[PDB]
Amino acid sequence: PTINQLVRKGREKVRKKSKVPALKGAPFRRGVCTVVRTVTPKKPNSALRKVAKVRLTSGYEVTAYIPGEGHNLQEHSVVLIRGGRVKDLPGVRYHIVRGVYDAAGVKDRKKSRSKYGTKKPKEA
Amino acid sequence: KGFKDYGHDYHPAPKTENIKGLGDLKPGIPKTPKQNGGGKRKRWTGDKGRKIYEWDSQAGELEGYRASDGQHLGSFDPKTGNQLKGPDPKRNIKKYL
RNA sequence: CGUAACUAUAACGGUCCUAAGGUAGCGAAAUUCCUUGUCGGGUAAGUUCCGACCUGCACGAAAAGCGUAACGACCGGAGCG
RNA sequence: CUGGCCAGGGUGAAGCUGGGGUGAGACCCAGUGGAGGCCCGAACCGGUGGGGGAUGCAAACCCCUCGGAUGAGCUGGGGCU
RNA sequence: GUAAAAAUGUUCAAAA
RNA sequence: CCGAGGGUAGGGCCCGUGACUGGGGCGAAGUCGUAACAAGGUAGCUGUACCGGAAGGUGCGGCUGGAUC
RNA sequence: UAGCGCCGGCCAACUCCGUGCCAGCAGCCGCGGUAAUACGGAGGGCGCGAGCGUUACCCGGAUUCACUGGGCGUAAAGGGCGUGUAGGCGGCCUGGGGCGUCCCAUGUGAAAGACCACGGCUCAACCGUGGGGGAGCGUGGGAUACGCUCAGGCUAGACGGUGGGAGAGGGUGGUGGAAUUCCCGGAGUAGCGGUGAAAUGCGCAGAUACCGGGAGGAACGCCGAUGGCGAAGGCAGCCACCUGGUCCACCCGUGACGCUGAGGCGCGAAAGCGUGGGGAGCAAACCGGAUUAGAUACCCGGGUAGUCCACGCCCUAAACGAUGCGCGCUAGGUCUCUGGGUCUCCUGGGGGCCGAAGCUAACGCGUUAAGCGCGCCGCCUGGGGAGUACGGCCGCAAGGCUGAAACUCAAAGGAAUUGACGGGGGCCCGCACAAGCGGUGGAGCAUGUGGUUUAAUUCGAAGCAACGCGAAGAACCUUAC
RNA sequence: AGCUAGUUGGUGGGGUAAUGGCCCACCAAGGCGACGACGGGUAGCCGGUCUGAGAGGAUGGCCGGCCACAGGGGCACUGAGACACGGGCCCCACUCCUACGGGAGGCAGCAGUUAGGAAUCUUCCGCAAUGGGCGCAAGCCUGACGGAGCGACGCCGCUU
Ligand SMILES: [Mg+2]
Ligand SMILES: [Mg+2]
Ligand SMILES: [Mg+2]
Ligand SMILES: [Mg+2]
Ligand SMILES: [Mg+2]
Ligand SMILES: [Mg+2]
Ligand SMILES: [Mg+2]
Ligand SMILES: [Mg+2]
Ligand SMILES: [Mg+2]
Ligand SMILES: [Mg+2]
Ligand SMILES: [Mg+2]
Ligand SMILES: [Mg+2]
Ligand SMILES: [Mg+2]
Ligand SMILES: [Mg+2]
Ligand SMILES: [Mg+2]
Ligand SMILES: [Mg+2]
Ligand SMILES: [Mg+2]
Ligand SMILES: [Mg+2]
Ligand SMILES: [Mg+2]
Ligand SMILES: [Mg+2]
Ligand SMILES: [Mg+2]
Ligand SMILES: [Mg+2]
Ligand SMILES: [Mg+2]
Ligand SMILES: [Mg+2]
Ligand SMILES: [Mg+2]
Ligand SMILES: [Mg+2]
Ligand SMILES: [Mg+2]
Ligand SMILES: [Mg+2]
Ligand SMILES: [Mg+2]
Ligand SMILES: [Mg+2]
Ligand SMILES: [Mg+2]
Ligand SMILES: [Mg+2]
Ligand SMILES: [Mg+2]
Ligand SMILES: [Mg+2]
Ligand SMILES: [Mg+2]
Ligand SMILES: [Mg+2]
Ligand SMILES: [Mg+2]
Ligand SMILES: [Mg+2]
Ligand SMILES: [Mg+2]
Ligand SMILES: [Mg+2]
Ligand SMILES: [Mg+2]
Ligand SMILES: [Mg+2]
Ligand SMILES: [Mg+2]
Ligand SMILES: [Mg+2]
Ligand SMILES: [Mg+2]
Ligand SMILES: [Mg+2]
Ligand SMILES: [Mg+2]
Ligand SMILES: [Mg+2]
Ligand SMILES: [Mg+2]
Ligand SMILES: [Mg+2]
Ligand SMILES: [Mg+2]
Ligand SMILES: [Mg+2]
Ligand SMILES: [Mg+2]
Ligand SMILES: [Mg+2]
Ligand SMILES: [Mg+2]
Ligand SMILES: [Mg+2]
Ligand SMILES: [Mg+2]
Ligand SMILES: [Mg+2]
Ligand SMILES: [Mg+2]
Ligand SMILES: [Mg+2]
Ligand SMILES: [Mg+2]
Ligand SMILES: [Mg+2]
Ligand SMILES: [Mg+2]
Ligand SMILES: [Mg+2]
Ligand SMILES: [Mg+2]
Ligand SMILES: [Mg+2]
Ligand SMILES: [Mg+2]
Ligand SMILES: [Mg+2]
Ligand SMILES: [Mg+2]
Ligand SMILES: [Mg+2]
Ligand SMILES: [Mg+2]
Ligand SMILES: [Mg+2]
Ligand SMILES: [Mg+2]
Ligand SMILES: [Mg+2]
Ligand SMILES: [Mg+2]
Ligand SMILES: [Mg+2]
Ligand SMILES: [Mg+2]
Ligand SMILES: [Mg+2]
Ligand SMILES: [Mg+2]
Ligand SMILES: [Mg+2]
Ligand SMILES: [Mg+2]
Ligand SMILES: [Mg+2]
Ligand SMILES: [Mg+2]
Ligand SMILES: [Mg+2]
Ligand SMILES: [Mg+2]
Ligand SMILES: [Mg+2]
Ligand SMILES: [Mg+2]
Ligand SMILES: [Mg+2]
Ligand SMILES: [Mg+2]
Ligand SMILES: [Mg+2]
Ligand SMILES: [Mg+2]
Ligand SMILES: [Mg+2]
Ligand SMILES: [Mg+2]
Ligand SMILES: [Mg+2]
Ligand SMILES: [Mg+2]
Ligand SMILES: [Mg+2]
Ligand SMILES: [Mg+2]
Ligand SMILES: [Mg+2]
Ligand SMILES: [Mg+2]
Ligand SMILES: [Mg+2]
Ligand SMILES: [Mg+2]
Ligand SMILES: [Mg+2]
Ligand SMILES: [Mg+2]
Ligand SMILES: [Mg+2]
Ligand SMILES: [Mg+2]
Ligand SMILES: [Mg+2]
Ligand SMILES: [Mg+2]
Ligand SMILES: [Mg+2]
Ligand SMILES: [Mg+2]
Ligand SMILES: [Mg+2]
Ligand SMILES: [Mg+2]
Ligand SMILES: [Mg+2]
Ligand SMILES: [Mg+2]
Ligand SMILES: [Mg+2]
Ligand SMILES: [Mg+2]
Ligand SMILES: [Mg+2]
Ligand SMILES: [Mg+2]
Ligand SMILES: [Mg+2]
Ligand SMILES: [Mg+2]
Ligand SMILES: [Mg+2]
Ligand SMILES: [Mg+2]
Ligand SMILES: [Mg+2]
Ligand SMILES: [Mg+2]
Ligand SMILES: [Mg+2]
Ligand SMILES: [Mg+2]
Ligand SMILES: [Mg+2]
Ligand SMILES: [Mg+2]
Ligand SMILES: [Mg+2]
Ligand SMILES: [Mg+2]
Ligand SMILES: [Mg+2]
Ligand SMILES: [Mg+2]
Ligand SMILES: [Mg+2]
Ligand SMILES: [Mg+2]
Ligand SMILES: [Mg+2]
Ligand SMILES: [Mg+2]
Ligand SMILES: [Mg+2]
Ligand SMILES: [Mg+2]
Ligand SMILES: [Mg+2]
Ligand SMILES: [Mg+2]
Ligand SMILES: [Mg+2]
Ligand SMILES: [Mg+2]
Ligand SMILES: [Mg+2]
Ligand SMILES: [Mg+2]
Ligand SMILES: [Mg+2]
Ligand SMILES: [Mg+2]
Ligand SMILES: [Mg+2]
Ligand SMILES: [Mg+2]
Ligand SMILES: [Mg+2]
Ligand SMILES: [Mg+2]
Ligand SMILES: [Mg+2]
Ligand SMILES: [Mg+2]
Ligand SMILES: [Mg+2]
Ligand SMILES: [Mg+2]
Ligand SMILES: [Mg+2]
Ligand SMILES: [Mg+2]
Ligand SMILES: [Mg+2]
Ligand SMILES: [Mg+2]
Ligand SMILES: [Mg+2]
Ligand SMILES: [Mg+2]
Ligand SMILES: [Mg+2]
Ligand SMILES: [Mg+2]
Ligand SMILES: [Mg+2]
Ligand SMILES: [Mg+2]
Ligand SMILES: [Mg+2]
Ligand SMILES: [Mg+2]
Ligand SMILES: [Mg+2]
Ligand SMILES: [Mg+2]
Ligand SMILES: [Mg+2]
Ligand SMILES: [Mg+2]
Ligand SMILES: [Mg+2]
Ligand SMILES: [Mg+2]
Ligand SMILES: [Mg+2]
Ligand SMILES: [Mg+2]
Ligand SMILES: [Mg+2]
Ligand SMILES: [Mg+2]
Ligand SMILES: [Mg+2]
Ligand SMILES: [Mg+2]
Ligand SMILES: [Mg+2]
Ligand SMILES: [Mg+2]
Ligand SMILES: [Mg+2]
Ligand SMILES: [Mg+2]
Ligand SMILES: [Mg+2]
Ligand SMILES: [Mg+2]
Ligand SMILES: [Mg+2]
Ligand SMILES: [Mg+2]
Ligand SMILES: [Mg+2]
Ligand SMILES: [Mg+2]
Ligand SMILES: [Mg+2]
Ligand SMILES: [Mg+2]
Ligand SMILES: [Mg+2]
Ligand SMILES: [Mg+2]
Ligand SMILES: [Mg+2]
Ligand SMILES: [Mg+2]
Ligand SMILES: [Mg+2]
Ligand SMILES: [Mg+2]
Ligand SMILES: [Mg+2]
Ligand SMILES: [Mg+2]
Ligand SMILES: [Mg+2]
Ligand SMILES: [Mg+2]
Ligand SMILES: [Mg+2]
Ligand SMILES: [Mg+2]
Ligand SMILES: [Mg+2]
Ligand SMILES: [Mg+2]
Ligand SMILES: [Mg+2]
Ligand SMILES: [Mg+2]
Ligand SMILES: [Mg+2]
Ligand SMILES: [Mg+2]
Ligand SMILES: [Mg+2]
Ligand SMILES: [Mg+2]
Ligand SMILES: [Mg+2]
Ligand SMILES: [Mg+2]
Ligand SMILES: [Mg+2]
Ligand SMILES: [Mg+2]
Ligand SMILES: [Mg+2]
Ligand SMILES: [Mg+2]
Ligand SMILES: [Mg+2]
Ligand SMILES: [Mg+2]
Ligand SMILES: [Mg+2]
Ligand SMILES: [Mg+2]
Ligand SMILES: [Mg+2]
Ligand SMILES: [Mg+2]
Ligand SMILES: [Mg+2]
Ligand SMILES: [Mg+2]
Ligand SMILES: [Mg+2]
Ligand SMILES: [Mg+2]
Ligand SMILES: [Mg+2]
Ligand SMILES: [Mg+2]
Ligand SMILES: [Mg+2]
Ligand SMILES: [Mg+2]
Ligand SMILES: [Mg+2]
Ligand SMILES: [Mg+2]
Ligand SMILES: [Mg+2]
Ligand SMILES: [Mg+2]
Ligand SMILES: [Mg+2]
Ligand SMILES: [Mg+2]
Ligand SMILES: [Mg+2]
Ligand SMILES: [Mg+2]
Ligand SMILES: [Mg+2]
Ligand SMILES: [Mg+2]
Ligand SMILES: [Mg+2]
Ligand SMILES: [Mg+2]
Ligand SMILES: [Mg+2]
Ligand SMILES: [Mg+2]
Ligand SMILES: [Mg+2]
Ligand SMILES: [Mg+2]
Ligand SMILES: [Mg+2]
Ligand SMILES: [Mg+2]
Ligand SMILES: [Mg+2]
Ligand SMILES: [Mg+2]
Ligand SMILES: [Mg+2]
Ligand SMILES: [Mg+2]
Ligand SMILES: [Mg+2]
Ligand SMILES: [Mg+2]
Ligand SMILES: [Mg+2]
Ligand SMILES: [Mg+2]
Ligand SMILES: [Mg+2]
Ligand SMILES: [Mg+2]
Ligand SMILES: [Mg+2]
Ligand SMILES: [Mg+2]
Ligand SMILES: [Mg+2]
Ligand SMILES: [Mg+2]
Ligand SMILES: [Mg+2]
Ligand SMILES: [Mg+2]
Ligand SMILES: [Mg+2]
Ligand SMILES: [Mg+2]
Ligand SMILES: [Mg+2]
Ligand SMILES: [Mg+2]
Ligand SMILES: [Mg+2]
Ligand SMILES: [Mg+2]
Ligand SMILES: [Mg+2]
Ligand SMILES: [Mg+2]
Ligand SMILES: [Mg+2]
Repeated sequence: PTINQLVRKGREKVRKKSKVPALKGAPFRRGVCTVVRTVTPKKPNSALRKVAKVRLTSGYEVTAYIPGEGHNLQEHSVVLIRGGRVKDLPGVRYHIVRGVYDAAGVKDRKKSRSKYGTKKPKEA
Repeated sequence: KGFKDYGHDYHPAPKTENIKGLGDLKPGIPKTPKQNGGGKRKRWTGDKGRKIYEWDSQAGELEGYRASDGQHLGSFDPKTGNQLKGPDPKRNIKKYL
């Protein structure tokens, strides 16, 4: 690409598509469950993952994943959306901030609690 | 009658004791790969127990091979115990058992 | 006549007959009986009209087939003044 | 066969002339030009819609309206089937 | 420059 | 005179939405056939043209990224 | 007061239980269907600590937009080919200017910030003070090798004069014979044709085969080629005319006039389109015959556009050497076409193979580069979606050019090993076939297996390589039912 | 991918503190554009900040400088200076008052409220300091400013 060609053309500044339009470029978005059910995973695996269709305050309506063991999410559960896909669940590219608004923390969780919203199990 | 799906593209193995199609249902291994199934279906040699059932997930149905030759013998509803097919001349399961 | 992951339907198949069994394109039409077919549009409300879907009673290639700018004291449906 | 008639407007084809362009061209611009079953509209030729007339003015008329109006135009006289 | 004719089905890990 | 703005009319760009329809993607014992990979059983592929349920087939020119004694 | 993240690899840190492709994990590769350092808990361990993790956004790693610092023969990528506009680049020598460019001085570059110091709050964070750098730009002075510019000169680049060379280079006109088909005439008779084998087809209304005569169209056998020519597409009997490019010799002329080239303009195989003409052979479509499960194909018999010519469109291609053009430099060996000459060879242009150094991922390239360098254009930036959609332009149309995104994948892919495979090949064996004799399948009975039946008819083996097999001894024993 | 009528320039006027099509008559056809005009999308710019070996890339929160705005829009008055956030006039939208003839209002000042949102604080203390305004001065005013309050939001020091 001769010096001249660069003088006339120039190089192509790369641009990046936000892998997550939670919008407002915010880290979280207050949503409202509309539907909650189990979706079958992709090709190699096989389970019954728990997911929830949510109506965001950003106008959009996306589906999200609910990590943990069982839940208290229903047709109207308000909830906070986190952001981070799930390479195994088609289009599901947002997580539910387990332990906020109407999403209770994982019951009987000891290991990691920063996630799962479950607090210090005072067993003394 | 037919399938009952929601967001899942495959029927889950209904584990037993619900399957009142045949007698004595008796559980079994996970040996014979999936039609690209991520693994190995659920088998229930069962009445006689010289008889085997592996599960059709796409299909909704479990299919019977003989204990001995290992030759497809039918497809039947887990619900009833009424079959759904003919015996397929063209597959053998005993290479997986 | 039969047949595809529920039903549906039938790319597929069997079979009888023919000189050969209707292609493209169009289709409730200046052709559609059932019929004001069924969706959708327009209206407060629309057997008409416009746009779609074909199970076309009974389109179809020079008794031309499907379009087409311009033209029309032609026949239809709309608004504004 | 031989004569006659078609107010006045409008649009502005081809050509030419000049400029541009090219290797030469094609071609592009203005100006001139004045084409056409072109446009508006009297005479003229019609006869669309309505109203009237219905022992009529009239055995096809009248009023308003509308079509054609340099063309496959209208029309007098002389002829033929 | 010349073999008439013969379609199609199965799916994982082990070594240091 | 100008003039915010209001009103009327016709344009230009974009966005959402629509009976229906086109193709694109993914699916855990769907159907049909075998087009390509080995001369894949008619060498393949290519621009184009006509045609057939489907891959495709055939015509003309092309390429070798084709075997073979 | 001590907490949170982590412990499968990148990544520091290992075991038990629970679970059993479920419940779940997850940043990528992936883990989980019974011993799971990957899931849940625990013990233990690692990391960091009033914090630890998570999500979002930016730089990094990403030399993955590459000035520093990349590429294009097959991985993504050379424009189908010329001509040429602006623009980019410019041979050897002397002189002038002094814009670039270099140096010096000075103005400016505020404060804060950032760097080096020294100090002030007990330290630090913060903070004061001083120092020092700062591309840019403005004014003044100086230098001139290089780039530029004005002027003078040269010939090594480019072009031109002269004399000859080869060639299927292109266009127009004309002409020859071979052969095919059709017609006419003669002679003659029972089949011809065609395939793997046939059939449809043609033939006693006299075909095929042969002879003679005529019409018409298309293509040019042997020469002929690892051959030549052209920018590419592409070009082939012979003849003449009009005409392009190119190679050598002579060193005679001009005197840097040169290279490239966005856009523009012209050309551009076959197929296809329009108007008119021509039409022998061939042949999409189409109709038959066979083959086949089918055969909308392969094979056979027919057969129309089209192929052919003129004029006008179309403008694509594996338009391929998949390699842009130009100039210089870096061993030769061999054969071939064409020249010049002091003809076992020297020398110039071109076409091939093997090959120095060297480049390269390898395969291979190598004075015809993919080597070593400079000038200019073109193009690439993950696979699919897609050369699609929309907009624009062009077209009579078919279509052509320009040319996305959403979404989705964890790859797509190049070259080369090792095998395996082949209705690929070469050479070679075996009761594998052929050659030959006796058999099973048939019937009766014995037995082993399947299936079915049953209170149970126990279990296992399952193409070859399970089936008189385990059982080389089942009346209860055996024996597991 | 073509744009342009106050359009580009001229002459003489009006206007300003002043140049100028800034505006007005008259004249002339001009002005710009692939060195990307015209159009659309987006955005306050800078000293600096973040990151990187650097070049470069990203960025403009606090602090300092400059521009712009003060519910949307237009106008001018006074004035050295403004088209003026807490001045004025008009229109529009919203709020409150009314005796329905009409009135008053502008937190993008400090604090607080409300809505929105993943989320952002006290209706605090003082003019003592510094800076500002008027004033002979004393002094008056100062939600600038000087401090305190709340929040692990950051950096830093400290403890179990
Ligand atoms: Mg470069
Ligand atoms: Mg989601
Ligand atoms: Mg629950
Ligand atoms: Mg529940
Ligand atoms: Mg619950
Ligand atoms: Mg619940
Ligand atoms: Mg993430
Ligand atoms: Mg989703
Ligand atoms: Mg499969
Ligand atoms: Mg059903
Ligand atoms: Mg069905
Ligand atoms: Mg049939
Ligand atoms: Mg049938
Ligand atoms: Mg047909
Ligand atoms: Mg047909
Ligand atoms: Mg049809
Ligand atoms: Mg029609
Ligand atoms: Mg209909
Ligand atoms: Mg209807
Ligand atoms: Mg009809
Ligand atoms: Mg009807
Ligand atoms: Mg009716
Ligand atoms: Mg109705
Ligand atoms: Mg209806
Ligand atoms: Mg309706
Ligand atoms: Mg309606
Ligand atoms: Mg309605
Ligand atoms: Mg009406
Ligand atoms: Mg009506
Ligand atoms: Mg209709
Ligand atoms: Mg119907
Ligand atoms: Mg019919
Ligand atoms: Mg009919
Ligand atoms: Mg008809
Ligand atoms: Mg008819
Ligand atoms: Mg017909
Ligand atoms: Mg007819
Ligand atoms: Mg007609
Ligand atoms: Mg029609
Ligand atoms: Mg048309
Ligand atoms: Mg019409
Ligand atoms: Mg008429
Ligand atoms: Mg009419
Ligand atoms: Mg009306
Ligand atoms: Mg004129
Ligand atoms: Mg003209
Ligand atoms: Mg000229
Ligand atoms: Mg003219
Ligand atoms: Mg005229
Ligand atoms: Mg005139
Ligand atoms: Mg006329
Ligand atoms: Mg008229
Ligand atoms: Mg008229
Ligand atoms: Mg008239
Ligand atoms: Mg009159
Ligand atoms: Mg008169
Ligand atoms: Mg008449
Ligand atoms: Mg009259
Ligand atoms: Mg009348
Ligand atoms: Mg009428
Ligand atoms: Mg009338
Ligand atoms: Mg009347
Ligand atoms: Mg009447
Ligand atoms: Mg009457
Ligand atoms: Mg009139
Ligand atoms: Mg008229
Ligand atoms: Mg006329
Ligand atoms: Mg007459
Ligand atoms: Mg007479
Ligand atoms: Mg054959
Ligand atoms: Mg077959
Ligand atoms: Mg198949
Ligand atoms: Mg099959
Ligand atoms: Mg397979
Ligand atoms: Mg070791
Ligand atoms: Mg006015
Ligand atoms: Mg106005
Ligand atoms: Mg207005
Ligand atoms: Mg108003
Ligand atoms: Mg308005
Ligand atoms: Mg307006
Ligand atoms: Mg409007
Ligand atoms: Mg409008
Ligand atoms: Mg749209
Ligand atoms: Mg729309
Ligand atoms: Mg739309
Ligand atoms: Mg729309
Ligand atoms: Mg839809
Ligand atoms: Mg759709
Ligand atoms: Mg689809
Ligand atoms: Mg496609
Ligand atoms: Mg596809
Ligand atoms: Mg599938
Ligand atoms: Mg399958
Ligand atoms: Mg399939
Ligand atoms: Mg094949
Ligand atoms: Mg093929
Ligand atoms: Mg083949
Ligand atoms: Mg293909
Ligand atoms: Mg082809
Ligand atoms: Mg065609
Ligand atoms: Mg065919
Ligand atoms: Mg071919
Ligand atoms: Mg960690
Ligand atoms: Mg480690
Ligand atoms: Mg234990
Ligand atoms: Mg479980
Ligand atoms: Mg974890
Ligand atoms: Mg266990
Ligand atoms: Mg375990
Ligand atoms: Mg495991
Ligand atoms: Mg572990
Ligand atoms: Mg982990
Ligand atoms: Mg664990
Ligand atoms: Mg522990
Ligand atoms: Mg611990
Ligand atoms: Mg990055
Ligand atoms: Mg690193
Ligand atoms: Mg970089
Ligand atoms: Mg470079
Ligand atoms: Mg690269
Ligand atoms: Mg390729
Ligand atoms: Mg390539
Ligand atoms: Mg090339
Ligand atoms: Mg190419
Ligand atoms: Mg070129
Ligand atoms: Mg070019
Ligand atoms: Mg091209
Ligand atoms: Mg050139
Ligand atoms: Mg130049
Ligand atoms: Mg030049
Ligand atoms: Mg000199
Ligand atoms: Mg000089
Ligand atoms: Mg000098
Ligand atoms: Mg200088
Ligand atoms: Mg300085
Ligand atoms: Mg200085
Ligand atoms: Mg400074
Ligand atoms: Mg300073
Ligand atoms: Mg600072
Ligand atoms: Mg110190
Ligand atoms: Mg210090
Ligand atoms: Mg100190
Ligand atoms: Mg100190
Ligand atoms: Mg210090
Ligand atoms: Mg300092
Ligand atoms: Mg000099
Ligand atoms: Mg000179
Ligand atoms: Mg000389
Ligand atoms: Mg020649
Ligand atoms: Mg000729
Ligand atoms: Mg000739
Ligand atoms: Mg002859
Ligand atoms: Mg013929
Ligand atoms: Mg004869
Ligand atoms: Mg016969
Ligand atoms: Mg006879
Ligand atoms: Mg005879
Ligand atoms: Mg002879
Ligand atoms: Mg002859
Ligand atoms: Mg070449
Ligand atoms: Mg060639
Ligand atoms: Mg010549
Ligand atoms: Mg010559
Ligand atoms: Mg010589
Ligand atoms: Mg010379
Ligand atoms: Mg010499
Ligand atoms: Mg000389
Ligand atoms: Mg001389
Ligand atoms: Mg000279
Ligand atoms: Mg000289
Ligand atoms: Mg041309
Ligand atoms: Mg062509
Ligand atoms: Mg052709
Ligand atoms: Mg033609
Ligand atoms: Mg035609
Ligand atoms: Mg023709
Ligand atoms: Mg013929
Ligand atoms: Mg003919
Ligand atoms: Mg033929
Ligand atoms: Mg065959
Ligand atoms: Mg066959
Ligand atoms: Mg077959
Ligand atoms: Mg075949
Ligand atoms: Mg044939
Ligand atoms: Mg044929
Ligand atoms: Mg055709
Ligand atoms: Mg055609
Ligand atoms: Mg033709
Ligand atoms: Mg192309
Ligand atoms: Mg080039
Ligand atoms: Mg010689
Ligand atoms: Mg040579
Ligand atoms: Mg050579
Ligand atoms: Mg070597
Ligand atoms: Mg080497
Ligand atoms: Mg080589
Ligand atoms: Mg050489
Ligand atoms: Mg060479
Ligand atoms: Mg070579
Ligand atoms: Mg391009
Ligand atoms: Mg892509
Ligand atoms: Mg992509
Ligand atoms: Mg294309
Ligand atoms: Mg388009
Ligand atoms: Mg067009
Ligand atoms: Mg056409
Ligand atoms: Mg198109
Ligand atoms: Mg590739
Ligand atoms: Mg690969
Ligand atoms: Mg390869
Ligand atoms: Mg044998
Ligand atoms: Mg034998
Ligand atoms: Mg034998
Ligand atoms: Mg025998
Ligand atoms: Mg026997
Ligand atoms: Mg048995
Ligand atoms: Mg039993
Ligand atoms: Mg037994
Ligand atoms: Mg048993
Ligand atoms: Mg056992
Ligand atoms: Mg047994
Ligand atoms: Mg056992
Ligand atoms: Mg076995
Ligand atoms: Mg034996
Ligand atoms: Mg004016
Ligand atoms: Mg003036
Ligand atoms: Mg003045
Ligand atoms: Mg002023
Ligand atoms: Mg102005
Ligand atoms: Mg002024
Ligand atoms: Mg004026
Ligand atoms: Mg003008
Ligand atoms: Mg410039
Ligand atoms: Mg630009
Ligand atoms: Mg704007
Ligand atoms: Mg903004
Ligand atoms: Mg920098
Ligand atoms: Mg930097
Ligand atoms: Mg900056
Ligand atoms: Mg900026
Ligand atoms: Mg701020
Ligand atoms: Mg600060
Ligand atoms: Mg502030
Ligand atoms: Mg600031
Ligand atoms: Mg305002
Ligand atoms: Mg406000
Ligand atoms: Mg204002
Ligand atoms: Mg004042
Ligand atoms: Mg004052
Ligand atoms: Mg004043
Ligand atoms: Mg004042
Ligand atoms: Mg003033
Ligand atoms: Mg102001
Ligand atoms: Mg004020
Ligand atoms: Mg104001
Ligand atoms: Mg205020
Ligand atoms: Mg009162
Ligand atoms: Mg007041
Ligand atoms: Mg007010
Ligand atoms: Mg406030
Ligand atoms: Mg507040
Ligand atoms: Mg709030
Ligand atoms: Mg809220
Ligand atoms: Mg504060
Ligand atoms: Mg004070
Ligand atoms: Mg004071
Ligand atoms: Mg004072
Ligand atoms: Mg006082
Ligand atoms: Mg303060
Ligand atoms: Mg604290
Ligand atoms: Mg700390």
